[PDB]
Amino acid sequence: AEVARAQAALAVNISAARGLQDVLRTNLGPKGTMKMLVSGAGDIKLTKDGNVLLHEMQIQHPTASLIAKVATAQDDITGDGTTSNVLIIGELLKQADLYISEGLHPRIITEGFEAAKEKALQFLEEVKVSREMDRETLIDVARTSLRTKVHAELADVLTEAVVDSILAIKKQDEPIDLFMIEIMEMKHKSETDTSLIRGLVLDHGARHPDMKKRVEDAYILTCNVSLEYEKTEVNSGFFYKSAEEREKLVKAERKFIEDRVKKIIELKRKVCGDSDKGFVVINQKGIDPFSLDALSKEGIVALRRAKRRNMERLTLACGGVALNSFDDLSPDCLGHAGLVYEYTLGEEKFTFIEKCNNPRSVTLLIKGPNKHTLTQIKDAVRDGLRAVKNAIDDGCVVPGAGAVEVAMAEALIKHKPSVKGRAQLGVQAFADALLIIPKVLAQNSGFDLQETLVKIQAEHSESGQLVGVDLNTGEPMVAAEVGVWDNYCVKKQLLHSCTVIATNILLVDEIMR
Amino acid sequence: AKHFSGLEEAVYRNIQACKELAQTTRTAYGPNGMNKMVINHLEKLFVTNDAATILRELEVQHPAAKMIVMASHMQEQEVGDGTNFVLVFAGALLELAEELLRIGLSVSEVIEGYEIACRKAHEILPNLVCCSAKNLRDIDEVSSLLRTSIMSKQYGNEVFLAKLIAQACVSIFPDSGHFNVDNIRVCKILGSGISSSSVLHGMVFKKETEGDVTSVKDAKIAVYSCPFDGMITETKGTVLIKTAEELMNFSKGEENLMDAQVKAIADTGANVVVTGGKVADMALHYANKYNIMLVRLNSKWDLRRLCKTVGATALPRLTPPVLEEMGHCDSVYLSEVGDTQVVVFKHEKEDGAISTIVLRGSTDNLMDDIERAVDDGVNTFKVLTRDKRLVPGGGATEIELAKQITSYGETCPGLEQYAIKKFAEAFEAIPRALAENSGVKANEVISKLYAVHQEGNKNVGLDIEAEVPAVKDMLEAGILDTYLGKYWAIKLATNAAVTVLRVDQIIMA
Amino acid sequence: GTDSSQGIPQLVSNISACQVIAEAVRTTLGPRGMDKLIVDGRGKATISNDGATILKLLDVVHPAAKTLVDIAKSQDAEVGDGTTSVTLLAAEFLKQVKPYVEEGLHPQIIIRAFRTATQLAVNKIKEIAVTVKKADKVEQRKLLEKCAMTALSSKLISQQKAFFAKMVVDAVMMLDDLLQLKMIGIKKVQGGALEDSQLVAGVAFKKTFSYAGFEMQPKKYHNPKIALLNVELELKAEKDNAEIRVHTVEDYQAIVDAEWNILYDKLEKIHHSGAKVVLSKLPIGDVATQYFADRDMFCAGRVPEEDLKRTMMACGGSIQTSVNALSADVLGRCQVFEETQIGGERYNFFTGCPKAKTCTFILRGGAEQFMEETERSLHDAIMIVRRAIKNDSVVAGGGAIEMELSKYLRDYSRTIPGKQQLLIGAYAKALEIIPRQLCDNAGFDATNILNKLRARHAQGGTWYGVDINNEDIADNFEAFVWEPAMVRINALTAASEAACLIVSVDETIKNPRS
Repeated sequence: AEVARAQAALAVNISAARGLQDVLRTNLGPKGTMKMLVSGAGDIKLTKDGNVLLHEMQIQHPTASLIAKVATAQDDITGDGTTSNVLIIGELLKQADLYISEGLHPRIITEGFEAAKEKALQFLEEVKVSREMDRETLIDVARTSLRTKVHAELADVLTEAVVDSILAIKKQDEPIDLFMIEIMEMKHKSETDTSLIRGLVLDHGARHPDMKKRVEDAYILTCNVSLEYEKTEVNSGFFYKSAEEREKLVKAERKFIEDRVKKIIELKRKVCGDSDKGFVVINQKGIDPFSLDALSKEGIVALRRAKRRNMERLTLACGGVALNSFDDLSPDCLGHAGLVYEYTLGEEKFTFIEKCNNPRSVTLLIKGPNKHTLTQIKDAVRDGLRAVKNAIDDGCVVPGAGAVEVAMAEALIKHKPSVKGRAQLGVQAFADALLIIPKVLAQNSGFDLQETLVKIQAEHSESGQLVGVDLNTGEPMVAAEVGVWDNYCVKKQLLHSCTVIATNILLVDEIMR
Repeated sequence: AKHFSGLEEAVYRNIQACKELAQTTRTAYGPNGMNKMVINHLEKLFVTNDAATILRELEVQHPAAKMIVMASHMQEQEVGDGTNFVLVFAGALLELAEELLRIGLSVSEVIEGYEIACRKAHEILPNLVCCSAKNLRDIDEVSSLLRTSIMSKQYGNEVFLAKLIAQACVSIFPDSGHFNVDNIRVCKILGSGISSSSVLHGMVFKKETEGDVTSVKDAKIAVYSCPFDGMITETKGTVLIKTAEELMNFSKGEENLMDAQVKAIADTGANVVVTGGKVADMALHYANKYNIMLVRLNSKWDLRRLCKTVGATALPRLTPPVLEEMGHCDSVYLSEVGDTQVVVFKHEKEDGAISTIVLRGSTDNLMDDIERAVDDGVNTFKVLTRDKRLVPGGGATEIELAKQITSYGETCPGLEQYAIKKFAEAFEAIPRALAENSGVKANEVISKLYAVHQEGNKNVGLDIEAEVPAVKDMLEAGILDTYLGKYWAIKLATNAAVTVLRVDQIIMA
Repeated sequence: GTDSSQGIPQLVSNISACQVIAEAVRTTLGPRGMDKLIVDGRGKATISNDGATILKLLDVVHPAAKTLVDIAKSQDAEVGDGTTSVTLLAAEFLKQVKPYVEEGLHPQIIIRAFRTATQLAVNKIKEIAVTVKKADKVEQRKLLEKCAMTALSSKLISQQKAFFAKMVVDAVMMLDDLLQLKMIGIKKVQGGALEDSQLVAGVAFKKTFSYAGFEMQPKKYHNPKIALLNVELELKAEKDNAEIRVHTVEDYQAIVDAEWNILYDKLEKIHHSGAKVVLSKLPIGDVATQYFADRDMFCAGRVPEEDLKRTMMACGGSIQTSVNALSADVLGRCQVFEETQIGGERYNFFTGCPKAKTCTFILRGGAEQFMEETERSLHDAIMIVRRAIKNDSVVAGGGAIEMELSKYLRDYSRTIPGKQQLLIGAYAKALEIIPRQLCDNAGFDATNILNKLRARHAQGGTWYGVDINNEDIADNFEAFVWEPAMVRINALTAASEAACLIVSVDETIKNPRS
C-alpha cells in the first residue's frame, strides 16, 4: 500500500485533534453551550456532554477513533469530565507542536510528560481537602458539577434531586450509581420538571372502577406470562402438528384464566386477612377484563404492562420474594411493601412501591412531552447521578473550576525537572495545557481569556491562595468560599488519560491506509 | 446534508429559519390574516392562517426550524391560537442577536439577557390585564371574546360564526370549570353557503344512512370496520361471484343470515350498527324490515371520531360484541343537518367529548378555512375555564412591555443589558406584523404606539384606520387577549429561542 | 422533501403565470368571438367554445392554473354562456397592479378594493336592470321571439331566423324547470325539408339500425311499448366451446338448431314481458332482426346512449341491460309510434309521450358544414332564452354596461381615494377589456369603437355597446343584445374572488416534492 513516513505524518495527526477540540470548546460550562446533534434518520439532540457527542456521531478522523478510546475509559471509570478530558490534549498538542516546529525529538517531548504528571499527582494530594458526607456539602458539588456538564437551570432543578438519591445508601462503597438509575419519562405540560420519589415507579399503572388506589402493607404478588396458560413464566407457541391439536389448546385456555385468578383471590383471604391488608398484583403482561372484574372486586390493585427490568428492581424494592406466577406456590413467596400507591398525572398512571427494605433503587419521574427536551433532561440525569456518587465515594474533593490549573503550573517551576531539559520540555507544554479550563470560560464569558489568566496567577502567587475564574463574569474569585468544586475522581483520572494518548500520538510518526 | 460547517448553525442557520418564519404570520395573522396556498401529499390546494397546520404540512430538513414547531405544538396544546404569535416573536428575537454577535458577544451571554428579562416580562404580565370578564353560561359573553379568536383566521362572517362556537362549548358542558379536552368534531358537508353552517350536539354521521331507528331512548352501538357482505360469527361468507348459480343461492340466504347478524348485535344491546365498509343488497333489504339502523361508508377519520367519543373500537368481524367494544349514546334521531337529512346522535355530559358543528360552503377550502379558526376557540374556552383575566388586543400589549424592559435593561448594566434592549425590540414585531398585514410601513406605526403612553390599549387593527395608519383602542374594539394565553405564548417562545440560539455544529456518523 | 418559495418573486411568478394561462380564455366567446381547437393525449382533437369545458380538458401546471378551473366551472354551471369572461377579468386585474407590486407597492387593501368596487358595481347593475317578463309583456313569448331571432341573426342565418324562432320559443316553454342539453338536442340530415327545421315535442332517435329489414316490420304504432335495452342480440345463440362438435349423424341437425332455439327464447323474453318496439345500444343481430319481423315488431340496434336518456324522462321509463322486464314504469311507452326517414336516415318519432318534456330539432340546412353552424346558431338561442326566463332582471349584452361602469368607477377614483384610485382605476381599466376583446376577436379597432361609446355614455344611457354583426356602436337594448343582470353579478363576485386569492397568497408549498 501507500506510506506516509515523515514529520508531516505527525503534523496531520496533531492538526485533526486540535480542530475537533475547538468544536467541543463551545461546550463545558454554564456559560458554555449545548451542542445540537442530529442522527442519520434525524433526531434533534441538544447535548453539552462529551461522550454522547463523541461516541454517537462523528466525522472521518483517525484521531476521532483515538479520542473515542480514551474518553471511553474516562466514561468507564468516572462517567464525568468527558467534556473536560478533550480540552487538555488539544492544547497539549499545541505547545508541543512548537518545539518540533523548531525541530526537536518527539520522544524528548514524550518523557517530560510523565514527570509532569508525577509532580502534579503529588500536588493533587495537597490541593484536595477532606470534605464531609453532608447533604449540603454535596449540594455545592452537585450544582457545580452539573453546570460544567449541563445547563444551570438544569442544575437548579436537579440539585435537590440528585443529592437525595445517592444519600439513600448505607455507606455503599461505589463511585457510580447502579440501581438509583431509573428514568421514567412522562408527557407533561412542563418540559422542565423533575420529581424524585423514593422506591420504584411503575411505567404503567391500572384502573378498574372497583380497583383500590391506596393500599398499606401491600403484599406484592409479582406476576408475568398470563392467564391463558398455566404455570408458565415464558410465552409459548401453538401446536400445528395436527388440526385438532390447534383446537384443543385454546378451548382449555379460558379455563386456566378462571383457575389462576382463583388462586390469587384465595391467597388474599389467607394472608391479607379479609381485606384488612393491602394486596398488589404486578403483571408483566395484559390483564384480561374478566380478571379485571374478579381481582378489583376482591380489593386488589392489579397492574398492567411492567418491564422485566422493572421486575428485577422490584425484587430489591420489596426486599422479599418477587414471583412470576399467578398460582399459589407458598404464602411466604410474597415480598412485603408497607406502602404501594398509584398516582395518576397526565395521560399515564404511575404506581409507586414504597417502604422499601433496600433504599438502593429510587426513580426520577421525568417530565416533558417534547423529545428534544425529554432527551436533554434525561441526559442531565445520568451524568449527574454518577458524578456526585464520585464525590460521596471520595472522602476528599478537589476544589475546582480551574483553581488547580494555575496552582500546579506555578508549582511546576523548572530546573527541578532538570536532567537534560527534555523533562523541562514536557512539563512546559503541560503547564500551558493546564490553563485551557480558565481559557475556555473567559472566552465564553467576557474578561479576555489570557488577559485575566495572568491576573489569576498574580493573585494566586499572593499568599498561595486558590483563585478561580468566574463562570458568569470571568472575574477572579476564590474557589473555596464560592464553592466551585470539581470531582476529585474526575481530576485524579484526568492526569492519567491525558498523558497516555499524547504519548501515543508521539509514538505515531507513520500512518498507513 | 443536515450538518455543515463555517459558522452556519449559530449565526447563519437561525436567521434562515426566521425567514421561513417570516411572512408566515406577518400577513397571514392579525385581526385579519391573509391566505397561503399549500399542496399536501394528496393533491389539493390548502389555505392556511394558523401556524401549526402549515408547519405540520411544511416539511423542513433544518433542525433549527424543528424547535419552534414543537413549541407551537405546546401552544396549541396549552393555548391554541398564538402559535402564529410564537413565530414572529421568536423570529424577531433570534435575528436581533447577531448584531450583538458582530459586537462580539457570546451566545450564552445574550441568552442570559433573555432569561432574566422574560422572567421580568412575566412579572409585568399581570399588570397588562384589562377588563376581566367571564360567563361560562352566556353565549353573548363568549361570542364577544371568541370573536377575535375567529377574526384571526377569517375575513367574512364573524358574527355568524362567533355565535355558533359560543353555543357549542357552553351547551356541551354545563358544568364548566373543568371543561373537557375536545368537544367539537367538524362536519364538512359541501353544498349550501356559509350561512348553512350550524351546531349539532352529539355525533353526526353526515354520510349515507339507511333503515331507521330501533329505539330513540337508547343509541347503543357495535362499531364495526368490517363490511356486511356475509360476515357472521361463524365462517365468514362473502358475495359469491365465482359462480352465478352460487350468486343466486347466496342471495336467497342473505336475509336469513342478516337476521342472524342483527339479532347477535341488538340482543347484546345496540340500536345503530356502524358500517365502515359495504352492506350487501339483500342484507340491505332485510335491515329495512328489521328496522335496525345502518350507516354505510364512513371514512377512517370518521371511524376515529366515533371510536374516540363512545369508547368502542371498530371490529374486523361479526360477533356478539364484548362490553369493552360497545358504546352508549343517549339518543339517535333523523334530523336535517344543514337542511339535508342525515342521522345525528345525542351525547350529553354522560357521553361527552363531542358537539358537532357542520361546515357548509360552496368551497371546501372555505370549509377548511373555518376549520382553522374553530380549533383555537375550543382551547380558548378551556383557557377561559382557567382564567377570567382579559388582556387587550395584540400589539397594544407589547408596547407597554417594551418601555419598562428598556428601563429594566439600563438598571442591570452588563452585556445582558444590551440583550434586554433587544428583548424590548422583539415586542415590536407584533406591530411590525400588523403593519405588514395591512401592507403599510411599521416605523410610522411604531412611532405612534410609542407616543401615546396609554399604551396597553393602543394599536392599529387590520382596518381602514390602517390605510393611513392610526391607532385605536383594541380593548373597546372587541379584539382581546387573555392572561394565561399570552403567558404561555411568551414563555414557550422565549424557551425555544434561547435553546435554538444555544445550538452548535452537527457531525454525523 | 417539500417545495416552497415565499414573497414577491414567488408572487410575481404567481401573477405572471395566471395571465399567460388566461390568454386563451381572454380571446373567446361569440360569432365574431371565438371557437376552439386543441389536441390532448392520444391525438384526440376537439372543438369547443367554453373554456370551462376545456379547462377541465387542459392540464394544470400551476396552482394559478388550478385557481381558474373552479371559477370557470362556477360560471358554466349556472349559465353556460360567458364561461370564459370571469377567467378573463380576473387576470386583467393583475396587469395594472403588476407595476405597483414590482415597485414594492403591495397593500393587502388591494383585496378589499376588489370587494368594495364589486358592491358598487353589482348594485349599479341591479338598479339599472329591468324586469322584462313582467313589464314588457303579459304573455312574454312573442317577447322571447325577438330575443331569439336576434340570437339566430348573430351566428349564421339572416333569413331562416323567422322560421326558427317560434320553434325555439315553443321548445323552451316545455323545458322550463329544466336546463338539459340532451333534451334540447338537435339532429341533422340533408334531404328532408331543406333549409327548414322542425320541432318535435317528444323523443326522436338519430341512429337506428336498418338494412336487415324495416319494411318487413310494422314501422308505426298507436300504443308502443318501448324496451330501452342495452343487451347485444346475436345473429345466432351459441353452444359450448370445449368438446363442441359436428359430424356424426345423430347429434348433427339438433346442435345446428340448438344454436337457434336459445336466441329466440331470449327474444321471446322481451316479447311476452311487454314490447312492440325494441331498442338496444349494442347491435341487434341481423337474423335476430327478422325475428322481430316474425312477431311483427320494430327493432333497431346500434343506438346512441343519449337517445335512450331522452325516452326515460318523457315516458317515465328507464334504460335496461336485461332480457326480461317486470314493470311498465321501467319500460317505455307512448301513444303514437312513427318511423320517418327524413334525409335518408331512419328516425323514430315518439309523440304522445306521457310527459313529452324532451324537445328535439331535426335540422336540414343547405349543406353539412352549413348545418354545423346552423345547429350552433340554434343552440345560442336555446342558451340565452332559457337564461332570460330564469332571470327576468335583464340588462343589455355586449359589455355595454361595463364601459359605463368603467367611467362610473373612475368617478369614485376621483371621489374616494387615499390610495385607492390606483386600484379602482385598475379595476375600471379591466372592465372595458371585455368589449375591447369583443372588438378584438371581431378584429376591428376598439380604440375607435369603444371611445365613441363613452361620448354617448357621457350624455346618458348605459345600453350603448357594439352590434358585432356589423361592428358598429349600438344601443344593445334597442339592438336587442341582452343577458340577465345576475350573470354579471355572479361573474363579478367570482372574478374579484380569485383575484383576491392571488393577492393574499405569495407562496406555494408542494409537500410531496414534485
